[PDB]
Amino acid sequence: NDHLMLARQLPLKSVALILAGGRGTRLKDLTNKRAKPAVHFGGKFRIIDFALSNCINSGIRRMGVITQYQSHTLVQHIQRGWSFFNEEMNEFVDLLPAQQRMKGENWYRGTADAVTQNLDIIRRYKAEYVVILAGDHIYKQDYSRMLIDHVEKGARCTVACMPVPIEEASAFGVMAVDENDKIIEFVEKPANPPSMPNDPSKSLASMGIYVFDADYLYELLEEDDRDENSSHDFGKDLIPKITEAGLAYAHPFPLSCVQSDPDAEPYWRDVGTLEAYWKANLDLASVVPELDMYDRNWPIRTYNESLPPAKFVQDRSGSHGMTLNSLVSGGCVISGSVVVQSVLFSRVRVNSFCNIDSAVLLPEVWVGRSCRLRRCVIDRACVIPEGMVIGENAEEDARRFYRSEEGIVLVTREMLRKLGHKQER
Amino acid sequence: NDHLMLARQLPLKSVALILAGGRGTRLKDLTNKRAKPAVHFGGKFRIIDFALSNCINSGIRRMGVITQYQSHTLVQHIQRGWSFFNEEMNEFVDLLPAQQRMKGENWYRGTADAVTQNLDIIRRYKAEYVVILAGDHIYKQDYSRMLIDHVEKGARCTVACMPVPIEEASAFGVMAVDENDKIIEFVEKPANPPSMPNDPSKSLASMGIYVFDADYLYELLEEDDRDENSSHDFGKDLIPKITEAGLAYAHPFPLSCVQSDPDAEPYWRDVGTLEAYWKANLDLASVVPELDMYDRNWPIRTYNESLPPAKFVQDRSGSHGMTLNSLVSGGCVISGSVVVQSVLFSRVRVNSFCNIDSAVLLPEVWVGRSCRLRRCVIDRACVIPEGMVIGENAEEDARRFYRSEEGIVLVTREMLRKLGHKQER
Amino acid sequence: NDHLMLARQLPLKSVALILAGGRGTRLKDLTNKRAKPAVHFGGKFRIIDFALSNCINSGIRRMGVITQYQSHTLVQHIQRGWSFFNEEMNEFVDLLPAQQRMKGENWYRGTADAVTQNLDIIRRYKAEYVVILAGDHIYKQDYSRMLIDHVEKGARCTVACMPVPIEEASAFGVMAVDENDKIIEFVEKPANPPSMPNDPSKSLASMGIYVFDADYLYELLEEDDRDENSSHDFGKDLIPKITEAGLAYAHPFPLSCVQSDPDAEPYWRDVGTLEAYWKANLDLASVVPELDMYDRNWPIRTYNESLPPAKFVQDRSGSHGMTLNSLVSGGCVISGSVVVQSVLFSRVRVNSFCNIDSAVLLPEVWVGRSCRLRRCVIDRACVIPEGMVIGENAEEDARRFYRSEEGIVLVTREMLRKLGHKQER
Amino acid sequence: NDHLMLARQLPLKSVALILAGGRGTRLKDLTNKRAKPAVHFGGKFRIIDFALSNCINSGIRRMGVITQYQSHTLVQHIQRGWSFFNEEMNEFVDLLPAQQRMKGENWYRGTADAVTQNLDIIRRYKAEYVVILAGDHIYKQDYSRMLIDHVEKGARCTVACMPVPIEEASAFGVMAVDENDKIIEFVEKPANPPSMPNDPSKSLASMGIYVFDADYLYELLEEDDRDENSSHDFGKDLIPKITEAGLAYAHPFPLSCVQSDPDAEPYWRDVGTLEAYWKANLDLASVVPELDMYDRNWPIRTYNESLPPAKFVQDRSGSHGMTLNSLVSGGCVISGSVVVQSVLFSRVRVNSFCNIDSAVLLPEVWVGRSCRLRRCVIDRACVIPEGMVIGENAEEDARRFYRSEEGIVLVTREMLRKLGHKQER
Ligand SMILES: Nc1ncnc2c1ncn2[C@@H]1O[C@H](COP(=O)(O)O)[C@@H](O)[C@H]1O
Ligand SMILES: Nc1ncnc2c1ncn2[C@@H]1O[C@H](COP(=O)(O)O)[C@@H](O)[C@H]1O
Ligand SMILES: Nc1ncnc2c1ncn2[C@@H]1O[C@H](COP(=O)(O)O)[C@@H](O)[C@H]1O
Ligand SMILES: Nc1ncnc2c1ncn2[C@@H]1O[C@H](COP(=O)(O)O)[C@@H](O)[C@H]1O
Repeated sequence: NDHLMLARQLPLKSVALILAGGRGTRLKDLTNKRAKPAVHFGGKFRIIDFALSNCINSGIRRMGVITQYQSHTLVQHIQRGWSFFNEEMNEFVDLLPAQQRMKGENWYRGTADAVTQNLDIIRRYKAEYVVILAGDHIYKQDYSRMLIDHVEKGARCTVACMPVPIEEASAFGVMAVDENDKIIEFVEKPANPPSMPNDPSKSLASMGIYVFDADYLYELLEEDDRDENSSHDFGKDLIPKITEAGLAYAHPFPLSCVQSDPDAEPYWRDVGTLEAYWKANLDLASVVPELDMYDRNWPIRTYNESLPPAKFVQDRSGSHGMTLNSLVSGGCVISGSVVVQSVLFSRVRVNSFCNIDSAVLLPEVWVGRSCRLRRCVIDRACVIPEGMVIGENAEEDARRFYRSEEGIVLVTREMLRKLGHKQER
Repeated sequence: NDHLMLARQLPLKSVALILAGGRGTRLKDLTNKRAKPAVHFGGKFRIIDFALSNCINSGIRRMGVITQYQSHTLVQHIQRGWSFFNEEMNEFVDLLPAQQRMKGENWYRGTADAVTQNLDIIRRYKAEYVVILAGDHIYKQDYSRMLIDHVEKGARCTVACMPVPIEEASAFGVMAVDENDKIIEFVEKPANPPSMPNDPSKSLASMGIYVFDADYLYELLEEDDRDENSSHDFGKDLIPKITEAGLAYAHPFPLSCVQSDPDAEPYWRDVGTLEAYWKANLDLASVVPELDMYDRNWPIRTYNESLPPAKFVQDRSGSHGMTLNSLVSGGCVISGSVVVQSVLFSRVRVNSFCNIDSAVLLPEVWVGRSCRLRRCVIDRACVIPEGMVIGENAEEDARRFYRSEEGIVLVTREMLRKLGHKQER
Repeated sequence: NDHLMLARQLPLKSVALILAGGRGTRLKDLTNKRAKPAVHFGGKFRIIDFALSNCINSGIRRMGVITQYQSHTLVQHIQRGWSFFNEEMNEFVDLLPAQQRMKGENWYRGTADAVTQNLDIIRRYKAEYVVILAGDHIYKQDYSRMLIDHVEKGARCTVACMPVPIEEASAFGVMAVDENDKIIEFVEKPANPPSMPNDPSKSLASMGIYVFDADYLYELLEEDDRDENSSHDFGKDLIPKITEAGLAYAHPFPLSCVQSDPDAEPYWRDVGTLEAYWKANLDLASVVPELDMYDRNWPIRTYNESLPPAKFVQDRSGSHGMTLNSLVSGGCVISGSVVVQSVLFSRVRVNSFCNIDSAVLLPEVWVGRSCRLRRCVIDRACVIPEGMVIGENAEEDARRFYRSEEGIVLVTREMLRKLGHKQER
Repeated sequence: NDHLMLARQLPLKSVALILAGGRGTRLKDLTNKRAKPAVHFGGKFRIIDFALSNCINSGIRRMGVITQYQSHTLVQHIQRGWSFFNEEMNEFVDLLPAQQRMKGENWYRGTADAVTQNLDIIRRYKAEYVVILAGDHIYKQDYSRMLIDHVEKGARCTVACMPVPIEEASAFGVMAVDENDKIIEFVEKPANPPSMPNDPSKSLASMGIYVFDADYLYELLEEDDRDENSSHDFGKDLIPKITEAGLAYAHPFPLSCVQSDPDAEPYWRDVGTLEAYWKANLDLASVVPELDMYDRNWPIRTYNESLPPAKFVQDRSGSHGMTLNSLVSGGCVISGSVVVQSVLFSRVRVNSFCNIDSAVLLPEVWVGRSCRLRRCVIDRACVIPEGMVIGENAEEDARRFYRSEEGIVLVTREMLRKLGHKQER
């Protein structure tokens, strides 16, 4: 079903649904006061700016952001950086938190029980192709090249699949395909992830990116919402049901990936645990980042906050401040200290004589005089006191703060407030 | 404490808090799928555009909209018509729905238990004067003339009071004042509303508009949040506590009312029941409205939706359509029918041979051919079928639809869908 | 050169250039204080909302509006209704008025000498396909179906051509094509428009819509800007030069026309004279308009001004107001008068006892008591006095106001101010 | 005439008029392709963001920006950073370039002949107090404390005056006042600036900030526009005329100045010559700036451009980059070089082995490998080639580029393009 203009008409006949939804329990306390899509990233972004700017640059300007857990920061972010739309041009970012009445009802029992509470609003959009996006993930995808591959194949559901190492394939949806990219066997979060054919060390995993014939989705959820043994989830209940009827195809991600270096492999990081969050940000600080953010053909839209330039000033002794492979966003004030392999977000104040190495300083952090920081994640608005040392004694950082098994430290206000340090600057 | 520039500095040192909050159980099914602040009004407004445009024109550009019950329409309305702000100029409309975690917690136990869940966010605003607005009400108030009268008197709390007939004074907060506008006796929602001195037929009632010294509010809620017998409400728990310490003054509303005819009385309608909602809209349709909306010195900001002009066309027989004291907003298409004392909102389609009298047609209503409508409220998207008659047989309109004691009919999709009529045009 | 995704990539590689430019000397005094693209139309639109909303809905979000003559209203309109863009997403509406220095230089000698003054700014956009739009015209075109037909054919320039009656073909660019849609003979504004083959009563006319290979445009203007005998115009100088090299193809407009009734003919009105301006607006007032503006698949974006609903009130005698095939936009206040086949724009006040027939009342017009209006165009802010009669005595309307040869009257403030009538309400 | 609420009503009854207007011929080639109000400043600002954010924070939300010379950048900047207004709330930034018709007329003969061409538009605003702002100047003023001092005194015109050294008082309007702040003697740009009484080394100078009774301004310009010997300027023609009638008062700037350190003197820099432009930017780079831009009670609004964080990377040799009292805005990429006392604007790329000292690098500058820069101003988009040396040989920098008498160098593309260096990266 190939036509000259089909590539431009299908995004307009389409509607995206971001399951901002729940959290990552594996992100520890990075999330205790926010949703995982609203975790900061990149010096100025949040994670949901990746699953939203790919809808825009793919022509999909009708989005539906499903928010349940700690969404105040998320909703405020959509309000301030994603509310430039005009509903008359057939474009909008509708927020669909669970509707509360009688004071204790409607709380979204599953991933697919959140698209069923809102199934009277989504019909009104009159959409033929429903993209189902997990927006707690980081990528650069073109969903107007996955929609075609969906329309050429004559598919009803189209799961974006990409291979990953079998070691981490127990956290995603492993499938198995054929010569025509038809899903034969799908199993969600196995304990023994089956390998690919010819690639024993890797498994063909679902990314959480389903494209759906809308006439099939509505008839599949209402045919699923009445099920008493269902767990109400896309992976755990529906995609096996579609697969077992043979109506589920697989769309390889390398085809519909936007990357500035065609020789490279596609970039996917779901920032699962704490360690991959830290490792994902500092990749932007290296010399050749795996993720291009100086790209003008696929830009990422965010809250363009008004901040003054990054100021570097002399310390108390009149000396210089040295920097090496670091990002200093706007608002920062670094008073003559050494910053290495670091990422400083907005409004980070760093007083004199500090040493900062492989750190990520989320916004409004105040580092006090003579602090040493190594392999850490400093949370929002943390007021680090004077002479604090972090990342040199693992036995003394595990009983103060949180310390992952790989050596990454996390600092929060509650962790610092419990040691007596006042966090009200 | 009078200074030359005090009238301009206090709104900037101020923060408004709209308790969009719960519903009006007395509005019947007008509200079953929306909050009372999001009830439509005026052809193009919602009720919360009144409690928000008075903050803007009073200089208060920092608002806090507390939303709990059926807020999807409300939040979408704030997003599309109240998201032109820039957070750098010290201005914003923050939405503060209850934060949900663990799937069944944090549901706002009272009016004053919603400003206590959010008391870690409001401290961050660093506001000295907290205006506490009930935003389910209709008025034109200047809160930079109530803030001064609060600062001149040296008050800690300042309740906007206005007299109302003793008949309807059992639904508001009746107080009693002295020569210096100090509250002596406050009682919330009495069964026998005490009268005023010298005006036995009227009672001095609270409007739900408290101005607070912020250093006193925070210390009053935390001193109240620990109370086990409290009901967590401003009227029912706190304002008596302030009153009994003698720190509560009364600010007359006629002083800080914006009205284009100084000879008139101040305009306050809380659209309590169904009958006062209908009566309040048609007041705009009369020749001399009590509420001026063609006023340019105190304009009301709303979702400026892009709609085509109001089209009037000839009916099936080539005849004319007559109109008398009516409002026809944009999008409407009236095919040669008689419309009298009516208010038609956006996108109301009225086919031929209809007769419409003292009606209010909320948006996207479709009236079919040969319909007669008298003293009714047609809800959103109601698809009235052909030959329907409403408002001529009270015994036949009470057992089909809802009919108030005063004779006002209300029509909803669920009422029409239950009689077999398909509402999917 | 056909590829799966070519239909979506070419608008993003493209840049549109609207020649808002000069005026229509044939519009008489409708234009004396504005550019022809800023002439009002449709109850709420201006003409340049047609040549701009077709770029948006065609994916072309980089526009260049070239303005020279009386552009204050035009520029203010772009500012208030076309400034929702974010320059980071590769989208903008750049205004390119002639750059003034030394107080009397740089005044745009021709249509193609306005794209040559600005040829240092347009290179910076890095565009491969330059659409050249005359934006003083009314249509609904999809320029992402003309760009392909340009890329399939391997063309360098692609002129959108559509047939018109030979009677009015002396005002457009008549061409002649072959079996492959190659322009053979082009002549601009002939005195004897050549006819089509097989259609002696019609001529194949240029619409003023050129698509250009950018590498060819820049090399064609700089190769033309040095010409001393050139008149610096697209039609009169360049398109013959391209044609005579055989690099100019013709793109039929019926292919790339957006119309809701496929059985109909394409809609093109350049509102040439006064009579076609009046006739073009009232077409929207008829029962079946030739131009669909209740279309949601190709909406027109404009200045969504905040106006109250259209109010109809009783006259001084308590009587009704009748309407027949008319458009009443927002702000209007019609006090019980008869309005027929009319178009009332925003904020038109019509006092009692008026009779209005086949009129067009541009905004902020005040009609006084007992006025009769027939076949007229009332300009902006005209304060028609009491008892004025228009359109019943042609000999008495030609020596007061302007009256076309076909019987259309035009009323301006200067025409009314010269008869003594004060126009300062 | 003192009333409780007068401080808040007068800005709303007011209208500001920024004379963005002509250029500074003394800024040399900084301006050759832009107006002086659009000169960059501060890392991210332009100069007209100072004369506009003081209207906003002073409550004056109706501005009129008069633009004549090279306004493409200025108008584009107003469009993208000052077009968040809604005309219904009585707020706007109207652009008033001279209206062009017949191709060579209407070119604004003087400063006060630009408010007379536009005197039919300004009457429509219905403003009582017209602030007349020169917007090519840098300050932090509160015009709602100058308007009162104007209304208390019962003045007709109110000139903001502040003392400056008699050495530079030949470029401003020197006046002389009395005990009641009444102007006695005004003379514009004298050759021998008269001194103050008791301060022989300083002169009481006009800042170009006139507040006017609107009923007097309109009657003063029309009474001046007919004068054949007038030069059509506020200083040179009108203010002497008002002064000689005794209707002109003087408003001291230290009263209505917003400064975070009350012990300091008011900040006024008109960035007259090249040397004061350079000296004015680096003041922001010092440790204690004279101009506070980290102030939240009087923020400056600008084009909040979306730029990535400031990246510092290692040079070709793996080494560190050192910084000392510098501002690095967003977009910059500094590859391991030394930056001192500098100001880098957006998108400045600095390759390896550079040395940059007391420089100002306007946006999109590319510094090549092994460059030494000292006491310079690098203009927009300058592509400095490899091994260039600037600021070490004054005899070799005066015959290449422009070099002021005080030692400041200025680098432009035309200066670099004339030495053969290609500026097309
Ligand atoms: N300056 C601050 N100090 C303390 N908490 C903050 C600050 N800014 C934001 N927060 C809170 O930090 C939590 C996470 O917000 P965010 O980091 O924006 O996702 C929320 O509870 C915010 O209200
Ligand atoms: N065209 C429509 N048809 C049916 N329901 C609608 C329509 N538009 C809005 N609604 C719903 O009507 C309820 C009230 O919305 P509102 O009238 O906008 O407050 C909500 O549940 C909306 O989703
Ligand atoms: N209410 C009004 N009264 C008189 N002239 C106006 C009014 N509104 C706009 N204009 C002027 O009418 C001319 C045409 O403006 P427009 O009709 O908006 O293109 C311009 O000179 C405007 O400044
Ligand atoms: N990247 C660039 N390269 C060359 N010229 C530019 C660039 N950006 C802006 N300009 C021009 O530089 C002049 C000054 O612009 P601005 O610096 O923005 O005031 C104008 O003629 C602009 O069009």
